[PDB]
Amino acid sequence: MFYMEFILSLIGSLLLIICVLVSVAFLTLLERKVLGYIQIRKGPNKVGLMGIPQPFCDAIKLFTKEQTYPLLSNYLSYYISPIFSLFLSLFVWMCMPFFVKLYSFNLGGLFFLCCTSLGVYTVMVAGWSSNSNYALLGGLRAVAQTISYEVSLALILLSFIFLIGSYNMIYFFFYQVYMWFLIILFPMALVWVSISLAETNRTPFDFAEGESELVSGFNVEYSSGGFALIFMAEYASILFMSMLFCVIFLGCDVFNLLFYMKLTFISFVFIWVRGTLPRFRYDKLMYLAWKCFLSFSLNYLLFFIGFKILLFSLL
Amino acid sequence: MIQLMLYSLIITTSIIFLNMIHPLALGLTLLIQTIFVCLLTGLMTKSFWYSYILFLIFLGGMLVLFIYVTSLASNEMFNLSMKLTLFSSLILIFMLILSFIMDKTSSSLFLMNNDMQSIINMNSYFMENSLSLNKLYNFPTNFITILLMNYLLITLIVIVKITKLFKGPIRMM
Amino acid sequence: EPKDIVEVPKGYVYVNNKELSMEFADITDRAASTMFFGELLRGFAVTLAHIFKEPATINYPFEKGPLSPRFRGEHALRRYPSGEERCIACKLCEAICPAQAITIEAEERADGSRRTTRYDIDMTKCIYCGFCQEACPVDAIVEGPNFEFSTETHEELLYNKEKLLCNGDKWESEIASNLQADHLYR
Amino acid sequence: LISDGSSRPYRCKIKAPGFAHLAALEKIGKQHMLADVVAIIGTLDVVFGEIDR
Amino acid sequence: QQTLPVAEVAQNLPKKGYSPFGTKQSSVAEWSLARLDDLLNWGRKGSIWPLTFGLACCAVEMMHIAAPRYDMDRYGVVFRASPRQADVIIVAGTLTNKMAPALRKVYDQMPEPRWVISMGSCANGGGYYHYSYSVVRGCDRIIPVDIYVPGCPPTAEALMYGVLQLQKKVKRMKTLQMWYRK
Amino acid sequence: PPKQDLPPPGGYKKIPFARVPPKSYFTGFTTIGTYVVVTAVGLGIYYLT
Amino acid sequence: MFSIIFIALLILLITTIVMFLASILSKKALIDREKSSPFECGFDPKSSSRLPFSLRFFLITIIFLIFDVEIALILPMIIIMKYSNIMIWTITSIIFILILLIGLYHEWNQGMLNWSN
Ligand SMILES: COC1=C(OC)C(=O)C(C/C=C(\C)CC/C=C(\C)CC/C=C(\C)CC/C=C(\C)CC/C=C(\C)CC/C=C(/C)CC/C=C(\C)CC/C=C(\C)CCC=C(C)C)=C(C)C1=O
Ligand code: SF4
Ligand code: SF4
Ligand code: SF4
Repeated sequence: MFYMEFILSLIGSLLLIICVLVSVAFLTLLERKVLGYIQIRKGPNKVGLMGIPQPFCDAIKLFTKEQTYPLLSNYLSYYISPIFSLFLSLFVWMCMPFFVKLYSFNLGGLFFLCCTSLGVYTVMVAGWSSNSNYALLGGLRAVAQTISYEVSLALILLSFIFLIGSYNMIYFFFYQVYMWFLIILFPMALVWVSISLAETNRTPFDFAEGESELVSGFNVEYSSGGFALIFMAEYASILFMSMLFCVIFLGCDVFNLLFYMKLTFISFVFIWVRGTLPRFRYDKLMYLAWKCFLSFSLNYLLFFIGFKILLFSLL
Repeated sequence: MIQLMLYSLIITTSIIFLNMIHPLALGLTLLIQTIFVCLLTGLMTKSFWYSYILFLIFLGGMLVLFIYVTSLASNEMFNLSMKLTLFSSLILIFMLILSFIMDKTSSSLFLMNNDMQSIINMNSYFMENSLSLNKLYNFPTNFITILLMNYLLITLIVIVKITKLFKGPIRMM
Repeated sequence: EPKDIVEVPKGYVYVNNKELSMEFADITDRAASTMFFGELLRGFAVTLAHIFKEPATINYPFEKGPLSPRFRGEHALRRYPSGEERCIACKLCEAICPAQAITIEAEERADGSRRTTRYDIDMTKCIYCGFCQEACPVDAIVEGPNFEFSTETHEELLYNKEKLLCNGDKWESEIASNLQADHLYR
Repeated sequence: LISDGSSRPYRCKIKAPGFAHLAALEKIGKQHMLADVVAIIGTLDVVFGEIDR
Repeated sequence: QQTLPVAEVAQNLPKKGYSPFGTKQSSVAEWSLARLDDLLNWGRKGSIWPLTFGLACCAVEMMHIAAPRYDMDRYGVVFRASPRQADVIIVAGTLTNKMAPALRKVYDQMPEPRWVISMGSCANGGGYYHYSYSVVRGCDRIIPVDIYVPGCPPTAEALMYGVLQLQKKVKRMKTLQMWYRK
Repeated sequence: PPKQDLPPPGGYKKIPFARVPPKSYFTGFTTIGTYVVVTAVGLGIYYLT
Repeated sequence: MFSIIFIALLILLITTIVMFLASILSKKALIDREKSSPFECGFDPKSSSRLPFSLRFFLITIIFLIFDVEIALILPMIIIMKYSNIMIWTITSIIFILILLIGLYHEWNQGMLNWSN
């Protein structure tokens, strides 16, 4: 009865947690193979059998390796920031729509907006806590990212929301039963991927890491334990944001198998782009968000305010 | 029940907040409390719509002041206060003890949750936030929203004029 | 096509000379790409196309190479088919070695033949230039085919004559084949 | 190259093409940020060892 | 030098087995540690992360090991920038006096267990500039070295062979099995 | 049979050096025109949903 | 909510256990005065990271605070479209988005969106 109900909710979260945690390990392998094939390389192929156990073969090393205690760092902050980076990455999954109920989440769309914003503090605190010049530049390079994508992100979500009528993610299924919103929203799909990259701090928007501009960005002063969680928390973001693209533009048939064939493909796209584009320039992004994306997104609210109004009169 | 424990934590975090000196110590204290107040407000309401909004609004303000803290008050110091840790921990457990032995039907707030409403209330069967946010965009209160718009846009003219961007960056000279 | 801002003389190519047209037919064409990510689209087609190629990786150590008979590698003191060492301690190799990596001490052997009592190469000082094998008038010293002799200690990289002679016996078959197929050029 | 009639050169000065290029990095990249300076460094086309004789 | 076994003699030898400690442990506790010691070594062996030092003209051949022809990444070797996450340092080039304090510090910042590879003659023993007034005569003067890869520059395969020697050296560590005796 | 590395009798063929651009399928009008049509049909099917 | 809080705590405990395993499973070696020194490309650092870091997007930083608080007023739109008067809802919404665009284009034309130079 009701007492039993919440037990199942625990199982689902734990089941979803271990499954996501496992997948991000295998995603990292997939990233190396695919990125190893776009480049004419072969990719990890020796370890174990045909390279499949590679990511596990790395999780051993990052945990048998010593913690680093930076001399000039506020140790408690430096030590805790990895936890909340991983926690916020996993926690945002509880809003992922299931028809076999996991959590109701009316206003689920907002819950996305709150959680994704939090992911910046963990980078921000980690960089400042490390107390290294590069780490601080990485942190403040990450914050400036939020100032850019944050506002445009909400508006673009609002456009999708107008189509469905509510902030509950479940309704995306019903409206994408005949077709896919990709057709109606092609430029937004293309724009949305672009902002999605900023969310997860990937090439061409890789500024928090800032590899080859900063030595390793805000991660420059992390090691075995802390660095691992920072890494996993990174790829959990990709996996979710890839899924959130599949529920919005690609049917949202969560109970069908193909939905998971789609989910991996969008994950491939994220790796695919990393092997194509050079990194933007730190300012060109912020100009891009405010000069083009923000103006672009507002323009279609009118287009969808008119379209919904026009459609309302007929129906 | 957790409402009382939320009462204890918001009190506890407020006591320490009075004693913070380092700006980031203030910020961390404030950020933690913004979570609880956001959580607590949705308990006594028909929906958590406003907790989402409030949380989102303040987080915008949280980032910006770090950017200025990291530029103005970058070099400052912390000091663990054994008086403070004991005092908060002492009262915190003390307060948590009461919440277990409290007549927590009496402590619950009389504000009508969505379930607290009757079954006959026909207006409670619509969308979660339809009616409440409704007259924000209907005659005559809509003009208030319009008034904000100029107020916000006119604000947007105030910052650029106060700021005088062209005369340089900001450094803690 | 648009015109060139600067007229080009003969025997010279310009990289950014053509100006930008201002006809609506072209501005829209630039606008469409700038507006639907058109330039990046073909960039994505190219990279995806490389997924469908045989990767150029070699399964080392099972497959490896290719090399050529002229390859310069580890050293080795050869010897005549009789078995007698070729080196006569002429010391041309020592004098030409740019790195001064060679040390030789020679003495009248018991049977009275000019020979070395010492021949040391400091492989951490050699540069594998190959001047030693060009200067040897009797092909005594050669740079064998081997390139896989990394050690775990610095001392093991200092070859004395016995180590060098051992290589000249382990690698004798292949060196004699490289010299035959290459001496005419040299 | 200078020769004194012996078997060895008397002095061998070597112009590094990048030497001039890096001397000008003081101004070319002035009033630019790291992403640009990193870009400039590549386009200067400096293989060190030239600059360090 | 110990020569390899002949086919007929080798035709009788038992299969080597994976672990270099064999399955001949007397007790359960020893045997479990031995197997558990393999698990560590299998981990560290698999993913060896160089630091991207690249000092001098060995550095170019340290790029072609990552090039598609040889593909260091096939072996789990992944280049990294920060010395904190880097596990191995490949000192490839001529370590001059001006650099020497910088290498020492960068090596120190690397967390244990850290292994050093010396590439080319320059980093091995000072190489072609051994007698220069401003060259450290081999990096082993400054930091401990675990593998020496000769060459000038070492061939790409030569370095690959060096890396595999480091995997085998890692494979046979006795970090746990020696704690038991300690 | 030559005794030295030399060009063949008659010489090697000409080596391509010029830049060849890839196939172009879309112009400004066709791209802008298609998008409006695709959106319009998209709205048409959206209404039925 | 109360379900989510419980799982929020349960996850936080789980992730916390992960490093508490890492802190013990990690190899332990004596810490050196140089091992814990900061990383700044192998040369000692001139400047603490806690010096005042100059800012150039300060103006945008403030504008970001504003533009969000108008996101609080557009989000409710959808929820109240079935229930509101269409003229009032239509008119007000438009003159909400035009006001935003006009504000943006005004500053864009005035050059405030550009960074300090
Ligand atoms: C040379 O030029 C070049 C450069 O210039 C320098 C480059 O920078 C680069 C840069 C390359 C990149 C940026 C590539 C992307 C790679 C990176 C950013 C980092 C490298 C690391 C990876 C790819 C590995 C990915 C994985 C991780 C880092 C760890 C993540 C955490 C994981 C996998 C753990 C997951 C958790 C789980 C519970 C999974 C299931 C269980 C386990 C792991 C348990 C393991 C074992 C046990 C518990 C033992 C139990 C035993 C018993 C009971 C007996 C290249 C390619 C280059 O060519
Ligand atoms: S190859 Fe050159 S540097 Fe090496 S020993 Fe021979 S002559 Fe000397
Ligand atoms: S040049 Fe040849 S013969 Fe002369 S000393 Fe050297 S190895 Fe011996
Ligand atoms: S050992 Fe040879 S290849 Fe390597 S850096 Fe020195 S001179 Fe260059």
